[PDB]
Amino acid sequence: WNSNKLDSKHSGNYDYWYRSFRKSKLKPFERDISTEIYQAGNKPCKGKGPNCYFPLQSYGFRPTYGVGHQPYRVVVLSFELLHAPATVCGPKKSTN
Amino acid sequence: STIEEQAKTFLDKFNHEAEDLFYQSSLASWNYNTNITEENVQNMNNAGDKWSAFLKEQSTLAQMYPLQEIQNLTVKLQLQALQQNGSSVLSEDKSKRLNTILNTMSTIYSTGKVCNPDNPQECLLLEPGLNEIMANSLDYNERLWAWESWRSEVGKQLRPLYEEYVVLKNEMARANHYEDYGDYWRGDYEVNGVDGYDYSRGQLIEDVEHTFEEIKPLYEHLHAYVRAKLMNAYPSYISPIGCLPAHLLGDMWGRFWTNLYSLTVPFGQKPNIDVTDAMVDQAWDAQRIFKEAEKFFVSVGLPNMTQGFWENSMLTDPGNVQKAVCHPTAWDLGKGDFRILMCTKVTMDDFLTAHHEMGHIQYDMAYAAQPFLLRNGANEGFHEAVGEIMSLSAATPKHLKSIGLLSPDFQEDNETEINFLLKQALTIVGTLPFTYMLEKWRWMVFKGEIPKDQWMKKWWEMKREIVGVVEPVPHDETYCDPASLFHVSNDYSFIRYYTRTLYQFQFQEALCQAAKHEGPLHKCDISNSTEAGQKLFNMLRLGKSEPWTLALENVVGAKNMNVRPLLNYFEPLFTWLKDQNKNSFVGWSTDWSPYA
Ligand SMILES: *[C@@H]1O[C@H](CO)[C@@H](O[C@@H]2O[C@H](CO)[C@@H](O[C@@H]3O[C@H](CO)[C@@H](O)[C@H](O)[C@@H]3O)[C@H](O)[C@H]2NC(C)=O)[C@H](O)[C@H]1NC(C)=O
Ligand SMILES: *[C@@H]1O[C@H](CO)[C@@H](O[C@@H]2O[C@H](CO)[C@@H](O[C@@H]3O[C@H](CO)[C@@H](O)[C@H](O)[C@@H]3O)[C@H](O)[C@H]2NC(C)=O)[C@H](O)[C@H]1NC(C)=O
Ligand SMILES: *[C@@H]1O[C@H](CO)[C@@H](O[C@@H]2O[C@H](CO)[C@@H](O)[C@H](O)[C@H]2NC(C)=O)[C@H](O)[C@H]1NC(C)=O
Ligand SMILES: *[C@@H]1O[C@H](CO)[C@@H](O[C@@H]2O[C@H](CO)[C@@H](O)[C@H](O)[C@H]2NC(C)=O)[C@H](O)[C@H]1NC(C)=O
Ligand SMILES: *[C@@H]1O[C@H](CO)[C@@H](O)[C@H](O)[C@H]1NC(C)=O
Ligand SMILES: *[C@@H]1O[C@H](CO)[C@@H](O)[C@H](O)[C@H]1NC(C)=O
Ligand SMILES: [Zn+2]
Repeated sequence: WNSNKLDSKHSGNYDYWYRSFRKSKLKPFERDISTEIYQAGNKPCKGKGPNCYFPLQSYGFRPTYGVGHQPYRVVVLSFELLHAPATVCGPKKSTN
Repeated sequence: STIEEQAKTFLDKFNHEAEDLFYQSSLASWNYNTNITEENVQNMNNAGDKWSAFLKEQSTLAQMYPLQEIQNLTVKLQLQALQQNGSSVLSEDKSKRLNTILNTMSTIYSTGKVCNPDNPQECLLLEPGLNEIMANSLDYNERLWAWESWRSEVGKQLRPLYEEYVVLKNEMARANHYEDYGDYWRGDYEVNGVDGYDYSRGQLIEDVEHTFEEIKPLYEHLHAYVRAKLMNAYPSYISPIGCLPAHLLGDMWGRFWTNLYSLTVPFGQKPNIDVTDAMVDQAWDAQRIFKEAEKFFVSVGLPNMTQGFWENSMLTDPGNVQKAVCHPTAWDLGKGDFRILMCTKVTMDDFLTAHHEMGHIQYDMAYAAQPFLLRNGANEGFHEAVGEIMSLSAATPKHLKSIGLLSPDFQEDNETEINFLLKQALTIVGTLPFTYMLEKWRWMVFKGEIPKDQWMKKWWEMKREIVGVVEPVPHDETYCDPASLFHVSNDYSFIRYYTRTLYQFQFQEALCQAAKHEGPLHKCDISNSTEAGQKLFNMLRLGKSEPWTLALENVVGAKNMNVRPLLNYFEPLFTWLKDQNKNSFVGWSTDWSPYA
């Protein structure tokens, strides 16, 4: 759902980052928090500056962007119907 | 490591930085353009400084990858655009002198004013003064006086600066491994690479020459008709067989001949079409005009306007509370922000300008999916052409009659059509020789074929050979006539207009033929046609991702500039001109001069 009214600022809600670069692939349901500098060449990597990059880039939310740039909050409820124990609780409509 | 991957990563970083930087710059420019405040000027200067510094810094990091190792045909264009030395080829003193001379020329042209002789308290500025004299005065001596004066004070004071400007520009052009600065401008049309679609820089000159060699008879007949018609306003000042003097053309330089409609009208008894009265009787505002334009554009299958467009864009001037500059403009701020800025009043001209700018906006919205460096026109001519085809389609009597703005019994006759064709001709066909001549002179100067002491001897002969205009008074080497123009004093090309004029009629003919039109071209409407909408969209959405030849082939079907539609659009006008001037003198001679 759209969240313009609470996730934007005139100067910019520069509080959301996203991964852009990686010398590898991911696997399902993996979380990575690595902040190590990213290598692009053969040479040893020492901080930002030349080809070495920080593998985190930020968004630029502003209140007057178009629909394709405004934030949508996505909550992925991946309930796999196999929680066995405690699974099957039931709303159990009841009558008189 | 695989060099192409490293280049791709650099492009990925640049794309994400440039978007935000350019958005900030555009938003600051928009806010400054709406209002007027000194601190807004300061903010715009700071934002432009940041944008320029970011671009200059990001250019340096791109020089590590040589261009010769790339096999992708897509990242190659981006790298070629970024790898170009902007102004770093020159030395620091060279850049200082160049910026100094450019700003000096701009300021000198900006603040030009003229004082009437023997009246020290009576002075007029160029735009506030000489334009009104040239455009709405029937006098004779005053026009000659102003024409001599403005050139006399401007050219003699601007020639020496232009000499050094040319020298430094040529120095930079040779430094950037080009031939001359004319080659630098010609390079915009260059496409090298893919086989079957090569276009060398030198082919454009030959194409222009060959294409112009065909319309000359039509221009000859139209010029003969104009000279015949002018005998009623200037009985004792026009040569019977000579060329038309340049001081009686209704403009300071002679770019357009529009101001002659009321003097050369074929059948002046019946007035032209003006739909103002019905517009007033229904209490029309800007909202209705813009929603009508939206309905027309959606009629062919194109998308609508964005929800934010109706909210963030101003349509009428606020008044004395604020202070803006009234000039129609479609803004592409990026990231889904498109706005239109125009001061609107209920008149047909603004009703057409609305379509022009909305077509501009649709073209901007077409190629939003391409990378940042690729988001522009195929070349420097497609943009206004796509704008103007809609305007040509939307002002025909059939379209106005259908949409209910005109009487349902409105009988269209074959008497107004000649008037409409002449009105269109005097503003479209009468300007091509001027552009061609000016570009030819400029390229000859940049190449250097004309010695410094023999400029006028060729300049005034080219006028007689192309435009058919002869100077009214003798001139010496002190004068510098061409520098007086806006696009000559400022660094700007001029060959865009010829390409636009040729492209628009080709597009119109293709769309009309694919739209199942019956009859001559001048009575065509592109409405109600998905056949003509999908064809246009296949060119709109490409952007700069493909060579312009392929983009043209998806619409026209031919990969080269063509001239047949320009002559086709004027078939009945050509027939009438042939019929009318059977008993007159054809052609112009350089024998009569008013001073001798
Ligand atoms: C030149 O380089 C660009 C950039 O690497 C190449 O672009 C890539 O083109 C392929 C199709 O040929 C795209 O593949 C498809 O991507 C979608 C997801 O976007 C996926 O669902 C499809 O299964 C397929 O993999 C690819 O995304 C695209 N890459 C980028 C970054 O734009 C281009 O093909 C190269 N041109 C030539 C002539 O090789
Ligand atoms: C783009 O423009 C078109 C044309 O203006 C918009 O079409 C709109 O379509 C809806 C849905 O048909 C129309 O609403 C109503 O539909 C019912 C039938 O479901 C009908 O009985 C009503 O009489 C009415 O037509 C709506 O009026 C129509 N036009 C307008 C002015 O919205 C379309 O929604 C626009 N969409 C975009 C993406 O901008
Ligand atoms: C402008 O671009 C040229 C590209 O040719 C740069 O040329 C280089 O010149 C230096 C010094 O002569 C050489 O070390 C490089 O190998 C050249 N590069 C190439 C690709 O030929 C030139 O330096 C640039 N000027 C700037 C950026 O100020
Ligand atoms: C061109 O577009 C107009 C847009 O209105 C079409 O007009 C409608 O046509 C239908 C045909 O049955 C009429 O019932 C409507 O009343 C018309 N609406 C009007 C006149 O506003 C027109 O038909 C289209 N051209 C052709 C040849 O179909
Ligand atoms: C323009 O100026 C007016 C008055 O000075 C102000 O009310 C308005 O907010 C300004 N525009 C913007 C975009 O700030
Ligand atoms: C219209 O057509 C008739 C056909 O005879 C022709 O005589 C006339 O000159 C045409 N044009 C005008 C302006 O009436
Ligand atoms: Zn335009």
